[PDB]
Amino acid sequence: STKLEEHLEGIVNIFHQYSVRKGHFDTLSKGELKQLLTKELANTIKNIKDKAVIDEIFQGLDANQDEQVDFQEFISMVAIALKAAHYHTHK
Amino acid sequence: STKLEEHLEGIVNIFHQYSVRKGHFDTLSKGELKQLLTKELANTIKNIKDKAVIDEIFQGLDANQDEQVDFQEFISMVAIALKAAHYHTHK
Ligand code: NA
Ligand code: NA
Repeated sequence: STKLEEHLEGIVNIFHQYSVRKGHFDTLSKGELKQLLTKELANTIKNIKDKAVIDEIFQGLDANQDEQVDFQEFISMVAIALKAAHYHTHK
Repeated sequence: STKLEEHLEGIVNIFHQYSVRKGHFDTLSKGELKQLLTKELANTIKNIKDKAVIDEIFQGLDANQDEQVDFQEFISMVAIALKAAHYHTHK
């Protein structure tokens, strides 16, 4: 595989470690997504200087905590958080 | 960093290796994105059973080949191809 594909493989696997926990095996609730981001992007989130960004994301997840989201929506949200962090994923 | 963060770091770096080549440092043309995907997702693409999916993504990139796309959009496109491959990125 390419480097990109190896990285994606790893992300796919992590997403599914969360999505299999309840209900349909490859979606998770917005409530569950909030937990995932909180733990798995802990350093990225601390690196976001404007705290309204995750405030807003999490407020949206809270507003529809039982709505299901797929990999594509997960990675979209991750990309938002990444950009807000200036792409800083390190402690 | 978490394992998710390490993987995301890798992906950020690869995107920017492409975006720095021409024009604006953090975007690339849809034509350049087609090259990026063709090379860096080569195995994933071969893994897509429905060839109308990548033909269609590529149609859009050819149609609007001079439009600039950012990291968020790159991620979105990668997610579409990945889904179509049932998340298989290995040869
Ligand atoms: Na689930
Ligand atoms: Na560029």
